[PDB]
Amino acid sequence: SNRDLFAELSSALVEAKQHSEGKLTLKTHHVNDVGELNISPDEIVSIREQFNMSRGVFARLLHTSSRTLENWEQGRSVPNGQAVTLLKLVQRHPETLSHIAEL
Amino acid sequence: SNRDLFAELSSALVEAKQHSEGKLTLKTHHVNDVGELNISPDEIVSIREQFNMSRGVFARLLHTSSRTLENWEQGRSVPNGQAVTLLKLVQRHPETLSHIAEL
Amino acid sequence: KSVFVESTIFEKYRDEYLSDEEYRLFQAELMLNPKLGDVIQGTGGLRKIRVASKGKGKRGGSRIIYYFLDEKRRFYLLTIYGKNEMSDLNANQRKQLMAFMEAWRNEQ
Amino acid sequence: HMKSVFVESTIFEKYRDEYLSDEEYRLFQAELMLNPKLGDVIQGTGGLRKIRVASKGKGKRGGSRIIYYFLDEKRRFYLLTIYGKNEMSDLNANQRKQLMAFMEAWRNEQ
DNA sequence: GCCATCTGTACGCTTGGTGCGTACACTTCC
DNA sequence: GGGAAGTGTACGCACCAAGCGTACAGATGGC
Ligand SMILES: [Mg+2]
Ligand SMILES: [Mg+2]
Ligand SMILES: [Mg+2]
Ligand SMILES: [Mg+2]
Ligand SMILES: [Mg+2]
Ligand SMILES: [Mg+2]
Ligand SMILES: [Mg+2]
Ligand SMILES: [Mg+2]
Ligand SMILES: [Mg+2]
Ligand SMILES: [Mg+2]
Repeated sequence: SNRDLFAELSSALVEAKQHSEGKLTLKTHHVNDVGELNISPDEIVSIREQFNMSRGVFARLLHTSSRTLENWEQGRSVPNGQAVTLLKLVQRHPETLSHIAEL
Repeated sequence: SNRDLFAELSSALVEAKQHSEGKLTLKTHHVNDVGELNISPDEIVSIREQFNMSRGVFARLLHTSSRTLENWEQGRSVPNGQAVTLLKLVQRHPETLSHIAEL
Repeated sequence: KSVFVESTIFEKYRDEYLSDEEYRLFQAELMLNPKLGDVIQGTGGLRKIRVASKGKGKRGGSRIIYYFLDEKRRFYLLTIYGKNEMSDLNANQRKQLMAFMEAWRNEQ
Repeated sequence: HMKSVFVESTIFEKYRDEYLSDEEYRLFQAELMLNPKLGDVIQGTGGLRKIRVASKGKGKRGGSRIIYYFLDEKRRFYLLTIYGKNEMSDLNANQRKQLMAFMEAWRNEQ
């Protein structure tokens, strides 16, 4: 379409100055930076119990060794960072689990 | 009760018998078995290059140490199973990345 | 490597009780463990599973009745319902189902 | 970077959906929060930045441009416009000088 | 048109995960 | 009310990943 760069930049910059002064309302989206994710063994167990799945089935659906998941839930080892990320992804968005199995 | 168990169970088992005989068509969904996920260093680099992201930003959005991601792309270490799973998840559904940062 | 066949009744009602995503995860769960549902006593091997429970959620819940056909890795999904909206199967009904199941197993 | 805010201009709000999906837009905001210097400075404009998106490589052929300004002391991104790569003329020297003067007067005010 | 900045290479090293291999008990279902 | 898997407990052990520190080598971006 017929679209002028300088004209739009001028209109947008006068909107921006007026907004910074507080004389104008514009659509605003915030974003928080990424956080330091961690998880306890009890939290892992509770995640899996929310699905009502045995350890084997849950590990299988998460592409994870069931013996390593055993190590995590008994608290023998601290899960690697990606495991914590994956687990909490599933916890907050459980539909992800089916898609994770689909890979 | 608006619905009597035996009537539905009987109609469903006679449907099942007729489908096993091959005289009837019913809506059918398959699901594939779970796989052994693996990934090469080149595949990791190519995944990240698909996003037009530097190593640092990609690691940050994946809640991952950039030095570890460096280890993977240089082929110094083999990523842990959950890392491969996460990477392939992002590769297959790139919108996941935003949600992974969102946690 | 596993196949699910919906009855017409299941197809008509599944969407009222199960979302599509819940159904996909349900299929994965059952393929991993075909014995997830408890055998209904005296019926020749029909299985019943509650799947609207986040663990021991007995009061709330949807129910599925299914049958696992060893050959072909094939699950027949027979019905879907709300937890307290359905009568039980009496002894004559169970005996009739047991005879039907035995005739199928004999045929195969 | 405790937190960053994106402010859409009316023009940006009006056109963003023609060029960026919501998911693409969400990932774009995350990218910018991580690196507020992601876009290259437009020469002679007092710090306006231009960023290419929707390109995995060979991004000139691929579609769209975003122009923005980052207000450092407020951690605030003003998203000024969005367009296709060959849909809009360029800025001649007088236009750039005028933008530079506007940005300098604004930065001078506070 | 000569600058930090940005973005990658590679190796060594300390700490701990990992994935069993094994022995051993309760329990839910047949 | 028996039997049998079906789940969990915990410990030991070889390999090696994880996450740096550290020294270099180019490639771009800001005037
Ligand atoms: Mg437990
Ligand atoms: Mg618990
Ligand atoms: Mg929970
Ligand atoms: Mg929750
Ligand atoms: Mg490549
Ligand atoms: Mg909009
Ligand atoms: Mg380690
Ligand atoms: Mg360290
Ligand atoms: Mg360091
Ligand atoms: Mg260069």
